[PDB]
Amino acid sequence: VEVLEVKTGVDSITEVECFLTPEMGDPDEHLRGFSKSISISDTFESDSPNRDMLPCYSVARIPLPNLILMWEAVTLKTEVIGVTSLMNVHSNGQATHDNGAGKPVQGTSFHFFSVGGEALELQGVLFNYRTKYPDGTIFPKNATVQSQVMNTEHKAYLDKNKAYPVECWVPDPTRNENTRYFGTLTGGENVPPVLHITNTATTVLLDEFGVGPLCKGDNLYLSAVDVCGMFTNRSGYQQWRGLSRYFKVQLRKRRVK
Amino acid sequence: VEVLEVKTGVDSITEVECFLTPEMGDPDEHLRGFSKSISISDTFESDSPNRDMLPCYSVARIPLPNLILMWEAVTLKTEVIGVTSLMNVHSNGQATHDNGAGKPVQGTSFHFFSVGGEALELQGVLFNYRTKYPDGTIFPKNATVQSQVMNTEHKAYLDKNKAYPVECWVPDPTRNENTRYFGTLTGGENVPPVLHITNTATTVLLDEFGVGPLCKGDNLYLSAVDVCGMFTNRSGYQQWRGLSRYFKVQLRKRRVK
Amino acid sequence: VEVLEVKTGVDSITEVECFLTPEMGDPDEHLRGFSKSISISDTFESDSPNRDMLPCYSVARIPLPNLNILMWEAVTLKTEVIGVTSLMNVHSNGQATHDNGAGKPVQGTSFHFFSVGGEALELQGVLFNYRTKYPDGTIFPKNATVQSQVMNTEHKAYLDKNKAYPVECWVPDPTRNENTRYFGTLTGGENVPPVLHITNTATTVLLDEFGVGPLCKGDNLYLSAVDVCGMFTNRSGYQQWRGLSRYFKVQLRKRRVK
Amino acid sequence: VEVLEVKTGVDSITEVECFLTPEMGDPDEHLRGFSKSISISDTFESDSPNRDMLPCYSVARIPLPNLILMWEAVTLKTEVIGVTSLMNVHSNGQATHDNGAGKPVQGTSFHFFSVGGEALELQGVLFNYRTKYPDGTIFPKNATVQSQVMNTEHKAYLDKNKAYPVECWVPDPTRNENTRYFGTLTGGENVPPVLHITNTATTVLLDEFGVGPLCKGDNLYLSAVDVCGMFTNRSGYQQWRGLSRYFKVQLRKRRVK
Amino acid sequence: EVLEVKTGVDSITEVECFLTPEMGDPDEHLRGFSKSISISDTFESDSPNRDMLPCYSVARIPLPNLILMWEAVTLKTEVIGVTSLMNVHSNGQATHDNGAGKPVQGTSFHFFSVGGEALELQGVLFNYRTKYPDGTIFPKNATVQSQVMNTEHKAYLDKNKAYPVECWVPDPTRNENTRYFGTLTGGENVPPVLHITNTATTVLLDEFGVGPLCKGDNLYLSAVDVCGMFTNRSGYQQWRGLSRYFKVQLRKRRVK
Repeated sequence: VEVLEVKTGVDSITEVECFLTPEMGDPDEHLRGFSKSISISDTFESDSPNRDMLPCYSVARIPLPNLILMWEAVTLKTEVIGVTSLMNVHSNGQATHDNGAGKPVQGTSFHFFSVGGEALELQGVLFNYRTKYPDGTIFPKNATVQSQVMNTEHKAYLDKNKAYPVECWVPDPTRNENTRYFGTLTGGENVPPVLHITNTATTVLLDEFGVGPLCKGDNLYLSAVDVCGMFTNRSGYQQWRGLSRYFKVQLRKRRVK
Repeated sequence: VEVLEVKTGVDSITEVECFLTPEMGDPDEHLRGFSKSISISDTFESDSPNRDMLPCYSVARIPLPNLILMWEAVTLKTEVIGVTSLMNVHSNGQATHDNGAGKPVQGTSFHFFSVGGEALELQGVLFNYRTKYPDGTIFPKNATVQSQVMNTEHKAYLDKNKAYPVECWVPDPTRNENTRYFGTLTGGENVPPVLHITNTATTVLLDEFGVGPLCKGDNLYLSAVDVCGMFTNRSGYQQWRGLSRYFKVQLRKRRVK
Repeated sequence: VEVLEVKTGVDSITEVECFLTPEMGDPDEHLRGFSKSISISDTFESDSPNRDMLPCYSVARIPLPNLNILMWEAVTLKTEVIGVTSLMNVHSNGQATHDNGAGKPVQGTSFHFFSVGGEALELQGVLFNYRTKYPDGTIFPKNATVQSQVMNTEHKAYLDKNKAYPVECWVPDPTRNENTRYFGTLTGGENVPPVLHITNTATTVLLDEFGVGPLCKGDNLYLSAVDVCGMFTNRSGYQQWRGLSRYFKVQLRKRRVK
Repeated sequence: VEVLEVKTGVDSITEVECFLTPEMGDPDEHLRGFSKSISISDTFESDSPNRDMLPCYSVARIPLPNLILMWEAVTLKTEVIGVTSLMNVHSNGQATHDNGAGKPVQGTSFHFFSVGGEALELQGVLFNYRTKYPDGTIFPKNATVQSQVMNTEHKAYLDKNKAYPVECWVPDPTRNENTRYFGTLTGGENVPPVLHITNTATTVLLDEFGVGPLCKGDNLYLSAVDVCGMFTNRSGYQQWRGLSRYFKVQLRKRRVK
Repeated sequence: EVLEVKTGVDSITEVECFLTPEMGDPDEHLRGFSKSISISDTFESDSPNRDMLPCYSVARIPLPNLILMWEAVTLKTEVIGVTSLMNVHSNGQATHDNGAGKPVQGTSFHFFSVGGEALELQGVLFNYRTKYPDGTIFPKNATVQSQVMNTEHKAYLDKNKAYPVECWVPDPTRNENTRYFGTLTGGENVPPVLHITNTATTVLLDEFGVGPLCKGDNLYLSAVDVCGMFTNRSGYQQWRGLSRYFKVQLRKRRVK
């Protein structure tokens, strides 16, 4: 694909605005946004996580106005929605000490977002290659011990919700030329969430050539993970807690040959 | 609104200077700036926080000189007032160890401020959709399990003091075009307050087009939350502690069509 | 004050260099730089801290060469905390971190603050607990009410005396201080580690958005500081604030005003 | 060699893309990416770590198109592969409290990468000069007590994979004129991993004279260490855990005398 | 008076070297470590042994014989041997049952200076009644005012293994001809955070474009790199230090 000039005129720009809800596992009708309580297998060999215990990547395919011209994604505004909810330290929590408030959501977090002109490309990496992934999830197949470091057989597209567990897939750095992705994993059982909100921050999506993601077949792909940490119940059982992510993307028409 | 030229001359500028007091709950006549001690529900179903246990958003609607021209907010200086009061570790606190000083205010904090030409627009997000919020508060209504992640029915305006609880409302990123907002949630029961003060820092409120918040009906809206963390008393009970926030806003007259 | 041109020539510039010592309470003849051990009241209403237990703001009023009305304008500042390495003494009546271990170093809540102005720093009182009874010899918010816990505009003062204004009840008043530049950081928490940077290569410019620095009324420069580094914990677990001196070097130039 | 002009035009640029797998010790057929559990010696004199307990530097030598012209390395994109695998807190782990999730990978980390026109040059520094290093590793020889601080006899080239223990060797700052290297050691038993991923960040490899690494013999040398921390099993045994590193390097032909 | 920079081939030189740490070296096997730290019963009985006190390191480097003076312009510097702190298998105290050894952690001081003369020091004491040992150079005639500021305590960093870190800091009222940088990170659980790269340069020129000017053709390099404490199996703790690399570029400058 050869990239030519940007179109101008009022008609030449468009915006997409939406939110992606988290997919933390939702273990019952009351627990949307939470995983099932986390349990620990006795050995690597016996690791067989329940589906509702595994957070998944979120994805949305957004149809754009029908258009050779392509929509080019230029800027992104994004934020995590509902950061203050984590101030509820009075709901079935475990007191930090005698008479204390509830232990807040804390521990390992993964905050990730991407904007692309096609589905996010994934590479599988397993903590433990013998983990048995549950029916209903899409996971690295034919895993070997090399899957614990790098097995190039594990290639996928983020093309379905509630399907791709966070713990076994990452953005494939060898691909994704037509996507911009950003993530941070903060590990450790006591790490505190640090969540910033503002409507004043824009990320520019253009590459070093001044070209943003180009939307193949007039579709924009948005992906997210916002595992904020773990909620600890009074019993001490812990569940992942996630929040939704807002996206606002500006796009312009670009001619290509 | 189509935006035209800025008015110049001596008459063309004005200043708003004020402070917003925190609304932490004020459980008795000696505890302005604190919440009621936090207690924890037995279950998710039975979460029923009392009003004096819930910090709320602060808001001031400031009338501007009567003026088609509109006042445009251009710059902000802001500061948390009384940061050193958190050095009082000698006042019914809980000794950190035998013979030690009192445990200082620490734990989950939310520091938030916004400047707008109209009320801050809020989206509701609930940690637990089954929480019964108390009489005298304004809270997400007709909550469903989906309210734990994103229920678009929960839209409100920050239009009343000591009413909108921090934990169930955030700025609505889908709206707020005429407001600039900034916030940080730092979670974890042991996080240290880190509070900077200076009279040398200015925030510019202009958007990417060089336009600040435009004050409809000649009112400026200022909003804040400064939950600094929790105070732990001698018996281990914990209360939110908040502080006031200073605002100084420079405004100029702007013609609109 | 209408601010006119800057004077030039050899005679037109001057320097102020000094250190301000901390005022932590100094409970005896051997404990300069420390507070008395901290004790805790059993109720808010019985919080009666002793004077030697309360860190205070430090202030220095520095006479400048005597001076159409010309005023000395403060333009740049170099500053740093003096004696940072002293906190490496972990062998001196400290509480061992664990069996056979070294002494716990100074740590916990810090307040690091400095200001340069052409008049006394202006203060606003805010109280953690309005019923705290501050001791004789300190200058404290008077006629305190429960509103003093968040904002009571009656509590206005000038930082105009050393060893007198307790840190915990006063802050720079953001509604005033047009003729001062101030900078402070509170880091709270009992386990917080001191992070103290030193260098002779860092300068802070004191000019405001209009290119004007503090103008020294009556040819006096006002320097203020607090450097509570944390608490020292002794063998028995008693804790005392520990403070350090602060170095100031300020460059000034002559400025005509109308 | 005098460095002359860059060649421009059709085949004057080339690109190298690969991943380096971690060499953490791999104590059995199921544990690629992990070390053997760490044992502690009784005294300094008796320190004798087994080969499979010692992470090693990784290196790859990449042949470039055959070319006086030399390939010049100009830019690097790099990232750690499989960051999300650290969210597996459900297998063979040690609960962080009664009924809690498993303790995530945490503690001492070393993240390091280099790009050069020849092998990374190493200087040996030993924590304990009396450590008996195992057969099959390449370590500072003829160690003396000075080796604990600086013994200039300890020079090596990172010229073999799975051979040079991380704890024995650092990049030699007195050499490496023709390499760019970057590393961070984060110590402490409880430090949280903080791992950022993005395809939008580039490192420029040019020195202050605008010259990048020049590839002798048309070979590019890539080196890495990514010890992310330690995994703790149910019984408290701890093992280093490493992850692969992606490299994409852009190169240009440079004329030299 | 500082005049113009000399140019041409012969007008630049570079200095490269390492400074070894001076942590106390309590025996023939423990270079880079202090003696185990012990704690006095009271302030008035504080009497640290020599081998328990880390000291400032200093090197005076002779430059090519040259009024011209060598001017130090840039610096590249890093801590050498950062990865050695990954030895958690050597007589350490297990973090928990069956765990690895606790790594080096706790209070650190990382400091370096480049000057055209000895670094000037000001003394400040944690406890003025500390009895400092024979073989160290320490603030003399100490009073309670030495705990905050006693201008009597002035010295030059003119000897290795002599000036204890805890007694002395760079004197900010002097050092016109030196550039110095240091960070104290306190607290007993503080994790070392150590960066290495050959791509970072510090410019030594002041606001007037003038770097340290080397009196008598000597360059002065000083360092402290106390990385933290190593805890042994029995809980005893010792300071651990590491060497520091310096690369300095100098140019000939005419002075009056």
